[PDB]
Amino acid sequence: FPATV
Amino acid sequence: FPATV
Amino acid sequence: GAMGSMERASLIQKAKLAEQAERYEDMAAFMKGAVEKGEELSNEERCLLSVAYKNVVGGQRAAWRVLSSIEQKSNEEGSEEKGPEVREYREKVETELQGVCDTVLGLLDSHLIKEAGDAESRVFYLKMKGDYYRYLAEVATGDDKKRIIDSARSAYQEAMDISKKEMPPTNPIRLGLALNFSVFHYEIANSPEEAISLAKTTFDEAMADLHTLSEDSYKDSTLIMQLLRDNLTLWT
Amino acid sequence: GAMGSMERASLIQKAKLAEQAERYEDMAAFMKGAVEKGEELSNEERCLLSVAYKNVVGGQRAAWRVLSSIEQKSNEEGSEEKGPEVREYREKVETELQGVCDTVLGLLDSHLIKEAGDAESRVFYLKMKGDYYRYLAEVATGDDKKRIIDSARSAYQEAMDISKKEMPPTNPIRLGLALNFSVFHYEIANSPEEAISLAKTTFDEAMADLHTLSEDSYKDSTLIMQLLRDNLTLWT
Ligand SMILES: *SCCN(C)[C@H](O)C(C)(C)Oc1ccc(Cl)cc1
Ligand SMILES: *SCCN(C)[C@H](O)C(C)(C)Oc1ccc(Cl)cc1
Ligand SMILES: [Mg+2]
Ligand SMILES: [Mg+2]
Ligand SMILES: [Mg+2]
Ligand SMILES: [Mg+2]
Ligand SMILES: [Mg+2]
Ligand SMILES: [Mg+2]
Repeated sequence: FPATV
Repeated sequence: FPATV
Repeated sequence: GAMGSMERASLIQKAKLAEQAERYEDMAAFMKGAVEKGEELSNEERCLLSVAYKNVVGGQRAAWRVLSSIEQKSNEEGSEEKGPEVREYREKVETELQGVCDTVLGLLDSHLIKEAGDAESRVFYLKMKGDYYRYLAEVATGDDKKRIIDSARSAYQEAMDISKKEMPPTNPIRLGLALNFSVFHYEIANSPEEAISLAKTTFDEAMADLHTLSEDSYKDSTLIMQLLRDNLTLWT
Repeated sequence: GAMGSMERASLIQKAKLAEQAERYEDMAAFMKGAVEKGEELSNEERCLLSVAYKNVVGGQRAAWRVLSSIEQKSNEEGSEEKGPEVREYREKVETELQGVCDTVLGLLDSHLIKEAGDAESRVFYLKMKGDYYRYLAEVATGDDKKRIIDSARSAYQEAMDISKKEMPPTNPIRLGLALNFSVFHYEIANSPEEAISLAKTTFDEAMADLHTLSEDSYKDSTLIMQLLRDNLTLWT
């Protein structure tokens, strides 16, 4: 999965 | 901590 | 609410203790109680709120993906009928996830967003609103799925418009919003070119503003820039 | 019970799904429902029960230790009075932990142990009874603390007596019982010499029986022997 904050 | 199972 | 009888400061204190103990369900319940006191949140308290629910819903999403994968495998050619149990349990986890998202969206709507006037708070809450509609969109399949996706898009877009007007391009909240909106484009809206364009333009504009920053601000901004770069590398 | 309407086999199926999703609270609730169907458990189902609650109470113990350490620091010389919040939250976690231990002990008492006739099931359940009284002993401070410790000791001792009579010294359940009873001696009963003696004698007697085992049994037994060795190295 791609990075999210 | 020591190991327990 | 079960936290109605606890002091606001005690709820904040216990949210920090729960984070230290990695008890994120407790942390979220304490922060929900703090929000429901009706006073605006500080920068630090907004972070506590975001961290608590990000960890709770993150665990639910991880579990939902495990179960969805098992469910998809069970419905492929040659699989043995195992009964309704996989779908039931995936639905149970999905319903609990939706419940958490609805709770967070309810806090934002009653009444965090309407009282947030400063750019740093308003953009933070609108980013959160985009995030939790995005999590609803990840599991959505019914008549309102397109409306859920557009609710996420609309919240992210209002946050972007404010952030571009009111924040420097290195502001970590602006950067984190752009990171997540880019992921929304890639994973939810089937718009990989928009995802890549937004991540690249965000990264380049922040790069050109780094020279204005202290060492500590530089560390904060470059941390999220690296996440933009990681996604670009994954996507190109 | 909320699981009374679900099929036993469906509860077992969902416990396995919950383990795959690392949803150990769900796993324990499903296995509690399975036990309450009233039928005896298979070897595999006993493992599911043990894994589920071991993970739930393990997380609670980890959190309790974090909070207890914060609490102890707050009551040392020169610390600033922070109010009742740390103690309150440590007590909240402690009460939830005790609740889980009481639930497990209740399943063992009603009626897993009394129906367990084979050595492999009876020793397994009595080891569990010792374990969950041990977890109660870790947080105990009142009039019944010595009785809690003796309840753990008594359950472990009955399990040891059966295991030495009815199981080979390499049996993984016998080994895991001895491992945990040794930890009970060291950490709960203030008997480090008994802890070390039991761990060493258990290890040596298993070593001498390895030659009787298949490759797969050898792997199972040596795995727990290494845990005995790790503790001995920590303690000597
Ligand atoms: S606000 C929660 C604490 N922040 C500082 C995070 O831990 C990290 C990931 C380091 O930074 C950000 C989180 C969220 C946003 Cl919108 C921006 C930065
Ligand atoms: S019964 C739960 C599954 N077992 C096989 C465990 O995963 C390990 C730790 C490998 O082995 C034992 C657990 C408990 C006991 Cl009493 C003995 C071995
Ligand atoms: Mg007050
Ligand atoms: Mg559904
Ligand atoms: Mg543009
Ligand atoms: Mg039936
Ligand atoms: Mg107490
Ligand atoms: Mg002896």
